[PDB]
Amino acid sequence: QFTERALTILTLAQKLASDHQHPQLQPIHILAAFIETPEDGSVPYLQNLIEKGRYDYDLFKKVVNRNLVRIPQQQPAPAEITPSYALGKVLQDAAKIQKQQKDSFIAQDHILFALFNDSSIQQIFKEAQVDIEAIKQQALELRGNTRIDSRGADTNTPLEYLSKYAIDMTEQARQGKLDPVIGREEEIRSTIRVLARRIKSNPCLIGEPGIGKTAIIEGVAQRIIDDDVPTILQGAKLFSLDLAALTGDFEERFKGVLKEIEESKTLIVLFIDEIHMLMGNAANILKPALSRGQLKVIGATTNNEYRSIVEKDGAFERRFQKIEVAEPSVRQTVAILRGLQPKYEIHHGVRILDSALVTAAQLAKRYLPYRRLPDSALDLVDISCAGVAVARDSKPSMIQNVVDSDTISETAARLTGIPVKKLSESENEKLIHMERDLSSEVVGQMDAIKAVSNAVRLSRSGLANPRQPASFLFLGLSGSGKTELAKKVAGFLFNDEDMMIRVDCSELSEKYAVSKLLGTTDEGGFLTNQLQYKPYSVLLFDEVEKAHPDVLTVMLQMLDDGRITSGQGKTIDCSNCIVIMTSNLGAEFINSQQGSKIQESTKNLVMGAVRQHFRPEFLNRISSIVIFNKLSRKAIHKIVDIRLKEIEERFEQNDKHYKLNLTQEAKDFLAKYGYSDDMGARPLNRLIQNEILNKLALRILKNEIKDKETVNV
Amino acid sequence: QFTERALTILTLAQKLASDHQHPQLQPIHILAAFIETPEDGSVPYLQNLIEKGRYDYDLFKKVVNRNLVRIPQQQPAPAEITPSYALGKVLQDAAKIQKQQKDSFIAQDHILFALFNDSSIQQIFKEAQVDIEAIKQQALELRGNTRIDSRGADTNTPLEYLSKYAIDMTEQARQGKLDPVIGREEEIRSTIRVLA
Amino acid sequence: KQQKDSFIAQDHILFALFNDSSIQQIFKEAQVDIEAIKQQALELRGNTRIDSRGADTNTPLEYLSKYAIDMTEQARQGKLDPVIGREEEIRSTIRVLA
Amino acid sequence: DISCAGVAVARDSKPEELDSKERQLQLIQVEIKALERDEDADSTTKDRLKLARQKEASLQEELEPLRQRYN
Ligand SMILES: Nc1ncnc2c1ncn2[C@@H]1O[C@H](COP(=O)(O)OP(=O)(O)OP(=O)(O)O)[C@@H](O)[C@H]1O
Ligand SMILES: Nc1ncnc2c1ncn2[C@@H]1O[C@H](COP(=O)(O)OP(=O)(O)OP(=O)(O)O)[C@@H](O)[C@H]1O
Repeated sequence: QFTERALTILTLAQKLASDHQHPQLQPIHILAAFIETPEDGSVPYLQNLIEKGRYDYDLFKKVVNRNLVRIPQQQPAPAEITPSYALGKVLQDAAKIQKQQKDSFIAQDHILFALFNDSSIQQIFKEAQVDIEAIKQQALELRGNTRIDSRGADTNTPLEYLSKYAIDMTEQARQGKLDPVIGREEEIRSTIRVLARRIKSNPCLIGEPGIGKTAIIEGVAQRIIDDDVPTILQGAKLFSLDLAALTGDFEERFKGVLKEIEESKTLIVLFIDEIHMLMGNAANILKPALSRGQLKVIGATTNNEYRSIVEKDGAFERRFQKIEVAEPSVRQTVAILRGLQPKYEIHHGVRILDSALVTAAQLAKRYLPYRRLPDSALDLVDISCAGVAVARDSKPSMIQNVVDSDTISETAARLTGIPVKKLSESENEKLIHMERDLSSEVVGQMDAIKAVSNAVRLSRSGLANPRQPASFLFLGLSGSGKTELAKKVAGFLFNDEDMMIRVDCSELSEKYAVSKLLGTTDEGGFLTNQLQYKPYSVLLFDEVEKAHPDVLTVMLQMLDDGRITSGQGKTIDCSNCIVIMTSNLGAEFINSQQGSKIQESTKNLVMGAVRQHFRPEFLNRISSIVIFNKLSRKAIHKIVDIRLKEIEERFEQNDKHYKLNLTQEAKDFLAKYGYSDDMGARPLNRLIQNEILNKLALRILKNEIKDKETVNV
Repeated sequence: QFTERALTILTLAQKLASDHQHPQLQPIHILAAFIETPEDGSVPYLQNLIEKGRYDYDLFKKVVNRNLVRIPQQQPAPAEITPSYALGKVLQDAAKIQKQQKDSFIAQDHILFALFNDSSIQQIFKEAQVDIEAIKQQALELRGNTRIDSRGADTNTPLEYLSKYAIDMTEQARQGKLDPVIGREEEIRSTIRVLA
Repeated sequence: KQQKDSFIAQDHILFALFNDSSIQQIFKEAQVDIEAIKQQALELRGNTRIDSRGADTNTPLEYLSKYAIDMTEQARQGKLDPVIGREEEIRSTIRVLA
Repeated sequence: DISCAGVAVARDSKPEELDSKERQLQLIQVEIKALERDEDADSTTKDRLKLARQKEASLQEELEPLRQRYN
């Protein structure tokens, strides 16, 4: 039976016979119904079955221009009020070729197919078109199996189906639309390598989003239109799915392409983005036909996405090769950064200095966890582009070239902040002065600090395995810098308080591999999240001495490789991560520091304890273990003052401008009552406000303090 | 007042009769002025309500200048000097469909519309402008919402009811109709930034 | 084509037989030309019977297709690969049917 | 088959070694471009432009003769 778009074809010739008020349904109505507009946009028109197959229709278009208009006048009601079986035998008569394309019901050409019998101007110059086979011929010769039922423009587009969802950038290549690619070359060649196998030509590309996985396809196709596509491969061209709404459940449409491209004679390729569809319920789609062994197909993913369906399946695996896409090098970035460098600055009507370009690639490489310098650099760039180009655009211009700095800096400032660190000194002088920097926090443990400052350089220069943590287990008490130190650490290192990340073993006696994010069975993402939020980071564990067989055993991986697996299966870099461990074990021996005990002696004395509490392997990834020992007034009162230093931070700083007085006795009193042997004046610290702030807040309440009015005890 | 878009053609139609310096403004003139070239950038060719309504202009592209070259030549000042109320009515006559099709000003269809009598090949073989037959037909095809207000853009379904689902505030902007938000450019700082 | 087929089956030959295979006379035993065959070919196969094989659908049948498929003919068609070495292995698998 | 590919790959198109040379060619040739584009005392024509033009002259030779094996 007819297509609904044949009905829509019918609609037009009728709508013609409606608007142009033809009193009956005649042979020649359906050409205007056929022709969309003078375009070949109708499968009947020019690229059509007709012109190329046997004779040009544009002629029989050019002439029927009148035939359309030679219809007589009507009055309002009667126009085309009849089905006109003279024409309307095609209601039955069109059933000729409907199935013979291996189909269901009648189509545009196919109703027309019976029209060469029915609808035609068969005359001295016979206007009847492609004659015996030629229609059916060209019905097959153009697409063919051109329609099924009612769905999609009846003999849509110049050809048939696909081309709606068929997307080819070899065009855009040969159209120049495509970005040149870099450095995925033999990677492509490996993808290319995928392609020869009678067993599996079908790749899958594992790796981070935004890495270029689709942009990969460029060079794929680019080298294809370069005819770096090899012999077998040359015949194919670019095609890949642009996921269409099915518009009940129309995957038949998406089934449509399948044999279509299958019939299409290997002229193209199939690439598939990411969800290679696992529906929660459509399940096998194309999969068996996909499993047939024709139908070249490309996969791409990152780990867990790959881990989604195929782990069930394995047939994808059975039907594919998975191929990791390595996050490209910074210079891979830097290089292909320059690729659209001219572009985006011209996109943004500006100029660039590679100075920034590398600089972001330098800097930003660390600082966007989620997105990828494989893009984010550029993403910074467009970002870098605009606002300054905006500072050009409506008015805020002479700056056209990207500044190095602000384009990173200000944007980094836009991105995060505290440029001054991110501004100049990179990787290095921080180190030399790190200790003397860190010497701020609490004196003593300086060696450890040095060792830290050492180990962080062990953490650098890649001498120590660039895949490996920085392994730090600390001894002391509350107040002692397991208490503290991390605060400085990333604040020094990552310039943050929160790259420091809190973990308590007391929480974890048994199963926390459960809440580590186990394999979903209810989402334990925390640890993962902790990095998955925060990749360049500092890892504080608490009660580490009580670390239980569970938590410690992943500590091993944490100890290992500078990488962290998940329960969902993702592994996650620990290398750029810093690990921090509360250990109070030798608290005895720590307490013995009353004797100001020979450290190593008491360390050795301690060691056995910790040596007991931990298998060596643990101990033997540990990059150091140190006490946080006895405190000197020298230390103390300064450390005291340290908070006293920063009192202002909101107060005299971001609020009050309060002009500070302290009596040294009080400054000592601080130590005096306040310093706790075991816990320090860290308890008094909590107290401080009481004896300090409220004491002032009192005056604040009073107003005996006006700004700078200050009286203390 | 006439539609600018219409008047854009109209004065260009006055310009049309000026280039060959026609003696008079007469029905078959703007049949050339309606069309820069067959591009739907000139709608009167294909996108015209007639090619879809009645008379396709493809080969009917042929005859328009054929007349305006065969007009008796004139000199500059008498060119576009006259409405020639035979044509000069189209000024007013364009206001006839604005009622049947429900419009207010005089638009590209209307300037076109009025012409539907003699602007043509009117003969035994008449390649011409049907009177109500092409437009009221296809002035719904085109558009369907003829009213464009006192100030408006192309009056032929600009994006298919683009102003009937989304207000333009740049109206009210250009119209100055909303209290400009404040401390908001740093937001905008994002926006424009967000854009490019 | 209206039987929606690449090949011409035993319903299709009879389909043409609807004229000279008939008694079309004063008392007409014709053969129903279009109406009855089609929808009863909509009963019996469909496009489902593309064609290109041996032929099987006599009496109550004309199915064993779609999911039903065989590679034996395909092997006689040489559609597939000569195996090795699982012979006596197959000898078992074979002898299982016994 | 993968080997059969890898050969064909090489055999499929220009022998990796050829395209490897094609590759490294493409590497700096675009790099050297952007360098002098701006007024610089450091990244300008001084350093890498001289570096590349020799570095490009290093492996440029074998290509067409080793392509002449295909000829
Ligand atoms: N090698 C490359 N050559 C050219 N452009 C690239 C390259 N890598 C990335 N891009 C650019 O990155 C943008 C999109 O990145 P892309 O989507 O390819 O990353 P992705 O890992 O493929 O994420 P997706 O899942 O969408 O494929 C495009 O503008 C593209 O031009
Ligand atoms: N090494 C140190 N570096 C910086 N501040 C220190 C240090 N030692 C003591 N302090 C003081 O202690 C304050 C912070 O104490 P902190 O929050 O680190 O204790 P904690 O985090 O509760 O850990 P714990 O329970 O093991 O003591 C600082 O503001 C400072 O005044």
